[PDB]
Amino acid sequence: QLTLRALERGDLRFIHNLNNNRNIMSYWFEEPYESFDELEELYNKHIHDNAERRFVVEDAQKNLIGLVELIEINYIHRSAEFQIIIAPEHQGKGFARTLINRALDYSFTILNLHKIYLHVAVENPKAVHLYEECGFVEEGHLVEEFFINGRYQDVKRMYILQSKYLNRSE
Amino acid sequence: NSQLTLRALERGDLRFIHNLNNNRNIMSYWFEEPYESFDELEELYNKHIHDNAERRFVVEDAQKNLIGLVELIEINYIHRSAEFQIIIAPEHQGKGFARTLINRALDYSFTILNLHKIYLHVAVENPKAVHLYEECGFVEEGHLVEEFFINGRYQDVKRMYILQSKYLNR
Amino acid sequence: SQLTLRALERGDLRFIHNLNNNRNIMSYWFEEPYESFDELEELYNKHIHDNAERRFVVEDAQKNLIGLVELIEINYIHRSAEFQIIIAPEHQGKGFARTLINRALDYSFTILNLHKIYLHVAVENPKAVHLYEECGFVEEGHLVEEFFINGRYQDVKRMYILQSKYLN
Amino acid sequence: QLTLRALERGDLRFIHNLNNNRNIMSYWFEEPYESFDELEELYNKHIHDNAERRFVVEDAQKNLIGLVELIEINYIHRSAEFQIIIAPEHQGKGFARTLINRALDYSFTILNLHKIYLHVAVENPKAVHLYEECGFVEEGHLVEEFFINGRYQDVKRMYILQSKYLNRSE
Amino acid sequence: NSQLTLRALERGDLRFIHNLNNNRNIMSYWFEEPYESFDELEELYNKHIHDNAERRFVVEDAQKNLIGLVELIEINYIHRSAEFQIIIAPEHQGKGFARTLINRALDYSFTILNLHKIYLHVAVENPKAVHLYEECGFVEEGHLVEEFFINGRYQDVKRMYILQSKYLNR
Amino acid sequence: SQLTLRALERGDLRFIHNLNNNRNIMSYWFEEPYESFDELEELYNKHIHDNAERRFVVEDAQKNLIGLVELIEINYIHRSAEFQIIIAPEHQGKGFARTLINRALDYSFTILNLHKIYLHVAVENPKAVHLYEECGFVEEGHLVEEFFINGRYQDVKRMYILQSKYLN
Amino acid sequence: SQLTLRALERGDLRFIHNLNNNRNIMSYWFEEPYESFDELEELYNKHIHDNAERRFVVEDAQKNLIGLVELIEINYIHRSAEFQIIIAPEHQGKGFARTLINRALDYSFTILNLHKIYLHVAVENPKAVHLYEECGFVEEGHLVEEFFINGRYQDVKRMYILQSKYLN
Amino acid sequence: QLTLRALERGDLRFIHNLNNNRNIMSYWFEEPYESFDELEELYNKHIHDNAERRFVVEDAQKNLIGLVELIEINYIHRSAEFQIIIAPEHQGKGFARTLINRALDYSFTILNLHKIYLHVAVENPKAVHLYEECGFVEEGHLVEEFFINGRYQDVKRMYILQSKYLNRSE
Amino acid sequence: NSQLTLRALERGDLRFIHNLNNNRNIMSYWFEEPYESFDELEELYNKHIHDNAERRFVVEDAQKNLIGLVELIEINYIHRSAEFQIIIAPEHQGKGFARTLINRALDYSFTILNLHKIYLHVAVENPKAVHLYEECGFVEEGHLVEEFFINGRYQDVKRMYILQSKYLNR
Amino acid sequence: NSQLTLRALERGDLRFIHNLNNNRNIMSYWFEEPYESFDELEELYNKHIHDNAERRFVVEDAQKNLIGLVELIEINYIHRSAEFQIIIAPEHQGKGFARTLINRALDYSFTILNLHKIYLHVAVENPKAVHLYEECGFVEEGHLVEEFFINGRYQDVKRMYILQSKYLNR
Amino acid sequence: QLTLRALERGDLRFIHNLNNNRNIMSYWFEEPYESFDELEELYNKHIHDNAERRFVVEDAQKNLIGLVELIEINYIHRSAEFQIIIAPEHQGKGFARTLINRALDYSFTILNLHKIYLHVAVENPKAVHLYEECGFVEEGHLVEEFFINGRYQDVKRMYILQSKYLNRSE
Amino acid sequence: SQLTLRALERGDLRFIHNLNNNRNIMSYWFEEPYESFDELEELYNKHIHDNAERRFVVEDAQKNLIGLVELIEINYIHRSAEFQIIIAPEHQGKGFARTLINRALDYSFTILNLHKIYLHVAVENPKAVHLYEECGFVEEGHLVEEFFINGRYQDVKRMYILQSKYLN
Repeated sequence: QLTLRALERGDLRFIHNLNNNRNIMSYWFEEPYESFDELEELYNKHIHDNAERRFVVEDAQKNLIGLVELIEINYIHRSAEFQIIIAPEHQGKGFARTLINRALDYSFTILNLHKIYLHVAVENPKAVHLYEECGFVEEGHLVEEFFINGRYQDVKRMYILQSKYLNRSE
Repeated sequence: NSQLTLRALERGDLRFIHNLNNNRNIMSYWFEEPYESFDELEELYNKHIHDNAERRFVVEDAQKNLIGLVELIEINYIHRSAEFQIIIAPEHQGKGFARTLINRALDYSFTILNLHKIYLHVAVENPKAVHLYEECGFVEEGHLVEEFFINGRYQDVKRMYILQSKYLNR
Repeated sequence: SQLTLRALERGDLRFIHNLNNNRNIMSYWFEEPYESFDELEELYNKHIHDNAERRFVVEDAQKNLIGLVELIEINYIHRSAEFQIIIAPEHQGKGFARTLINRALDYSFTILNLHKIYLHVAVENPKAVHLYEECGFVEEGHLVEEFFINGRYQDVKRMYILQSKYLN
Repeated sequence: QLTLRALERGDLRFIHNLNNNRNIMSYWFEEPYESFDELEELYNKHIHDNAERRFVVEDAQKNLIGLVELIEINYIHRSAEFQIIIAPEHQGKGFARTLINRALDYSFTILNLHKIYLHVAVENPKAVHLYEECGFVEEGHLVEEFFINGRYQDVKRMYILQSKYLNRSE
Repeated sequence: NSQLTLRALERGDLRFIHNLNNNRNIMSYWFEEPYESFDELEELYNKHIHDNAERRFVVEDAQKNLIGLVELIEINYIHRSAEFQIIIAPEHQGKGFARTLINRALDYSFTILNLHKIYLHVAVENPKAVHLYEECGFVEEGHLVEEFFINGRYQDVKRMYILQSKYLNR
Repeated sequence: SQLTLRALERGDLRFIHNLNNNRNIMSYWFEEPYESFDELEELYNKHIHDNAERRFVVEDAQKNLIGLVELIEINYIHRSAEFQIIIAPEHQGKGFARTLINRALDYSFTILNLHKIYLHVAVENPKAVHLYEECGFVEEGHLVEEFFINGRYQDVKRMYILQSKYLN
Repeated sequence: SQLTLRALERGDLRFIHNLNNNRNIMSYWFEEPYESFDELEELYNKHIHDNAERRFVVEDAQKNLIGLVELIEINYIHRSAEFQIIIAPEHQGKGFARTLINRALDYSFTILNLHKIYLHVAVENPKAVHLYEECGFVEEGHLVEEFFINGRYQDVKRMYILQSKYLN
Repeated sequence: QLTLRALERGDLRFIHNLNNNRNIMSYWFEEPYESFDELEELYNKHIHDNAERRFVVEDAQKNLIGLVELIEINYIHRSAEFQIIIAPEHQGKGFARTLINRALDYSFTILNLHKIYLHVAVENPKAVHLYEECGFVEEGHLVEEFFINGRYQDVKRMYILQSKYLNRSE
Repeated sequence: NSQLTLRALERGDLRFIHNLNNNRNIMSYWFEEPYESFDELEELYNKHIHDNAERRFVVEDAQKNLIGLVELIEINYIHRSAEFQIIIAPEHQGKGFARTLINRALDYSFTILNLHKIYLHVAVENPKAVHLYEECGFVEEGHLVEEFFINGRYQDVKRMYILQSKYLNR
Repeated sequence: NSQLTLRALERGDLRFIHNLNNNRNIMSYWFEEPYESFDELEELYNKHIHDNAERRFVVEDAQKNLIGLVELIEINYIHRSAEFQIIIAPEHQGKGFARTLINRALDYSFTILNLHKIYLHVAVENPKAVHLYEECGFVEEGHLVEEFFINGRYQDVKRMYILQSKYLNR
Repeated sequence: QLTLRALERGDLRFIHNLNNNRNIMSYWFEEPYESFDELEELYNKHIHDNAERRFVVEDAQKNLIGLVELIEINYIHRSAEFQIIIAPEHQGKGFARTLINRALDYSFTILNLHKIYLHVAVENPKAVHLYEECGFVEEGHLVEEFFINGRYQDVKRMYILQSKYLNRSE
Repeated sequence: SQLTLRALERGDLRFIHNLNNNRNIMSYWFEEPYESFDELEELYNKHIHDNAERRFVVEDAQKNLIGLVELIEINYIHRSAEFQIIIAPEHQGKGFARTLINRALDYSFTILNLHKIYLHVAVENPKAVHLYEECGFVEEGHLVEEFFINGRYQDVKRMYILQSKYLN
């Protein structure tokens, strides 16, 4: 029912709505302020940037569900950072797992990447637990890495390798 | 009330800004000349899209009525300071929104941008405003003599400041 | 009262264009009465950010465009500017000139903080001269054969008023 | 009833029609071929060119009657070339004289020019005669100056001075 | 018939040209590849707006139906020569317009542009066309061997010419 | 017959976009199935005048977009080009592939005057290989672990046909 | 005689720069005495083709740079221009001013075909005023508190001469 | 013996030396890091910027002594910020006073400014005292305004008016 | 003599041109203002590098001494006409080079550019020059009244012409 | 020793950087590919002149010998963090400069830029370096698994950090 | 002893000398006028133009002997125009034949062209004869194709095919 | 040992130019031997930041330029690149080819982390083919009439080696 597709210009109002939402951006450690012009101009600037892939998640009705991105793609080290957002209106519906899996499938069976990592707030243990269930393993506990909502917070860095993903049921 | 919200300034809000920027009574509070063509306004908006040294906000109520403006300018990333300025449109002055909005600006400055100090300038001839700022935590650090030419004469302004530690400590 | 001075905007350019191509009106400003809309618009674009001028349009209560007021050659050091005004032909004789000259001086002296405002007026327009004298302007020059207008060289008066005089 | 006004972008379809008419352009010794793009691009290029003035002739109904141009305006020598066209549909109505006079009035009472000259085909003696009646005097008979409709033709160069025009009835 | 007219190519005629330019049967007469996107067509039209070395015409009948094309290219202003090429759209071939249109091109070339020589190339394998050109005054000056690759093989073309003096002398 | 090959146009880009983001279809061309419309359009603009390629779309009698045919890496000296084709999923199995491969060869050999046309096809797609052999192509290479596709390196056949063979 | 007026050139800009940063000299032109060489040079580049001005340098017999003469705000319709001159401090008092003012008028009236030349001179410089009167200029204005100079507003005379008067 | 002159391109190596000196830049609350390219490119960018005047101080030998700048020149309010530096090699020679006076003379008798202000570290009381002796008066004590050498410091804002300066001995 | 040669103007010849262009006595013969900075000269040279409507020549003797200039301007490729203008430097006037150089210009115009008509303008007040042009084949076709303002008054000029057929026929 | 100094990278230092950047043994410490043409180096230097997110330093001794490099990168002005990286040229390794230089970088970061956190990455296979960083105050916060491909295999790195409060507190 | 090599920027003074020589350019039907700037600017413009190859001929001493060009290279028709020049100082030394052969060898064994053609003045029968001896055959006699030295002249078009060249001694 | 591979620099372009215009040398790369220095330099400028290639020059102990090694068409997903090499004519036969091919593979496999390196070699150059086989390359294609060289179409071998094989 859910599909990942490349981000398009017609999706920018949806992204704009998410990029200005303080609750949502706190999951990405980003400042929740971005005019449509800043957004669109940065989109235009990165059209041909091969170090990133930005996806939009749609359901059968073509409703915009969320965002999935692979960024800082390095083609010597074969690594990238994965990040995801599910719009407020669609959270708690169980979609996260399916989407994490789609992103790993893209990273490992299409982009031929070796390693995917992410960052998650230590204070968000249920997100940590979900990522662990999806195969990610903690490789770091970054101390006071990000200033979020009035104080410095710690985050976990978690990763998964291509060989582990491609072969786990073998 | 608490159904007031701060959000990033957008191009669709420029007619509202143009109307405030050409109002002699409103612009005197910012020590600015009340003349700005829409083209100057807009071209300056375009120029500063990616300028990280400022954050411009519009204030709306629950019905999406534009209430006023809030700006954090001269943001300095070594000294961690910025100047705060605010305008409440004529039709909304005196309703009790000022303190809420000052508090939202401080919240943004101190819990999101992680700044150390916020300062403002206010006419000595507006002692009710000086008073309100004091009750909101600001303290006079300067009485600038004949700093600005406004409505036919040189006027004095108070410079007032509040620190992050004071704001977050209660 | 209900006459208002406001910044010139792009939507007012058709009205400016009509005045700029009117020979009778441009004669008061010593200017050639020919200007395509493209020339007008392109110059307007060129000067959006030019701090040396302020162009205003005058509107009444019904938003009808009344005329035009401009402060040009604004000088940063000497604190002087030239003033010029046009009242659309249909709105003349209604006594608006005096109110508008006064608004321009108020803007110059209470907002831009200028020291001196001067203007040029044809010697052959003694009613305008008399009107400027009533508003506080004084002759400081009689410029001989300064401009070629309708076939001959003509004289103009230069007149001025200072901030100290106006603010009292 | 007739008026001269500056040429405008909205008049270009009318001009285009004249610039592609072989009968009409033969009076200006011009090739009757010009795409709308060439026309418009040259118009854009000369917007600020002070060496020319191009006028359109309208009647009370705002119908486009003809064209009048002053070109090669030289501000040391104080001279310019005058040329005129009356659309086919409006020829023989007696308008030519009034328009020649308006052009001289513009040249001599507005632009302060000293001399206006023109060129007319020797084989167009009725045009020569009209110009003479309007005060122009022959100062040259240019031999095989222009190739027109299959052969080289001679043209008269005719002129009038500012002093003669301004003072003739004095 | 004589109600056919030649006029400058305009942007609004480009869909008609695109249709001829992508027709294998039509483009073989000009020894050109029958592939041209509308964007290539149009961008090349834009590039050559001010190119004085060519004149492109469209042919219309009294009802404004587009009949074909006539081009004078490689116009050389020292040697006074140009190449003539023509296309009559499929639906209008065989109606007797060809001779009229050839004559109009020659008229333009010789009575307006004042050229000395017009030449063309025509497939040796189209002897009826060679014949028609001869009756219109053209004379063979070359038989170019395996000059063009067309429909799978190298073909020969005749080069034919006519001079201004011959055309204007009767 | 009523299938036609014609130059790719701007109005056909939504159809190309749909194929370019389809994983199943791009797998046949060894290409990543991700391309925003802006990237597609901007590249199209970039290559308008690039003589080294010819991109065609295939249409039926009703103007329905059938697929895509491309001749790329056209070389000026060696007179070679790579051929590639896609038939939209709904139009496959209708036997159009053979007609279209033939149109592409006709264009390459009777119009562009090329000497050699080659293509790449997955070794794991022996029906496509068989189809190319029937149209006159012959294997000249078996490229080992040439492309990473759906999680592993795969082999492809390189196949070619010459102008002399086709024109007889 | 052996004083010559010629077009300002790039190689003369160091000499102009020295005058432009001299407070005593720029006081005669009512101008701020601060101008980096880059500002000077960039403005010079900007105005290469500006027909509204003519800038000349004055040289003696030995090619020594004597001063500067300029005709500015040249108007196409009214046939007027403002004249201004500077004589380097070491070359003043040698009686060159009169010869040079005359060369400037000759250029204005016998070459540019202008109708009127005007200038501004400080009221507090009555020797310059007297010198201009001797060369045919006449006062047409006494401009009140026109320029801020060395700490206070000062008055200047506007003076003019016409082509008809000079050519007789 | 000392002279103020406009900053020139040939003075930039001297300025570069000062802009990278930690002791010197601490007096201006600036970060002591600036490549020659950043310096020169910013110089090029501000050549025509009328909101500043930058002077170099030379002695009779044309040795580079120091820097004096008037910045943030506002032409409605008629104010500017004054700042000065004396190269390490020339400090304690008594030059400061003469230069402060030259800068005020420029500001008040040439630029026609109404007010000149400055900032000085509270922890630099001997500089404060010098400025007071030269006529400046404290109008502010800015609390933790600048992060300097490991901590936030307070600075005095001090000013002098045109009327006081022009008339003091009258 | 016949060891004089005409060649294309080059950048290395610009100091020589600048010297003629700033000479009042030399420029009066071309009815041009004698003021041109080297930068205007050179930038105009740069602008017209590819301008096919003119041909500028310098004249040298056997020792490479620069003798003067010859220009063919306003070259029109339909009408086949151009204006000829010449300058012989002061030190070389009166030596008998003028006729040779006029003849070389005509040769270039008629045997190389294939023009039909060459014309020039010459001051009525220089009858010796008018005479020389007549002996070189030119014939008066116009006496332009008060055409140019030169040295304080409006002057008349003769317009003279010669045709290709006349020049090549002997 | 303490006669080592840190200063901004300049264009004249680029040959020195090019030599380090093309050294396989040196670049392995930064997990970077050891290939960079001088033109790539320089054009990237030009591009980042005004990039406030980095500070690049060269290290010199008293005689002006270039010792190595120190960089503070990914400077984030909300989170107050940056990555520290260092290179000591081959000829100077093992002399005891490393600790001094680490201390200078920390001093710059914490007493000038006012940052909150400095982190680095170091090869797990270089335990002597890990040890030295620990003695300089850094603490491991991550052990990144197969993070970088270096010399034929995927290697692990430690991520280590130090906070401003810890550094300034003694 | 002779070699063909690509034209280089250092060869342009040699080419300039030839392009301004009337005797030499008459062999190419070109106007003998070209400033160094026009030459160099056109060279810069065509650096990447694949439709031409321009060669310079050098001997063992690296003396510049002549020019050989292949132009209008068409890659569908596989044809090009060949043209050659031997400097005056090196004519009549027998080099022409060797160079014609080198050019054919390049065209047929390197560029893989099908046909090479040229143009030669009918009035230059010894050049015609040389080309015939080198294998070229007349395919056209173009009537009054070029205006050269005062009149229209005829030229031969001559060609040779790849198959004939590659196989003649087989 | 003392042969070294390093990034191509601007100062090495005269040496590249000499090889690029040598017919005998460019024949090994199937390239037209004509390239002005301006074309070479302008392309070099164009590709400064192109991540899809790495061009190296080979130097000996005395800094003498030995030859050239290039890795081109580097692909980000498939982890493949084409390898090509030239040894200056005076330095051939000294046995340097083997050492250099090995350096290129080391760079490709231990630094760029590529999976596959392939090359093309003329079938009519069996000594080069034998040399590549000795260095671990294996034929995966015999491309028929792929390139037009010295007057006729010629065949080339495509050969490859994988990272797993080289790293063992």
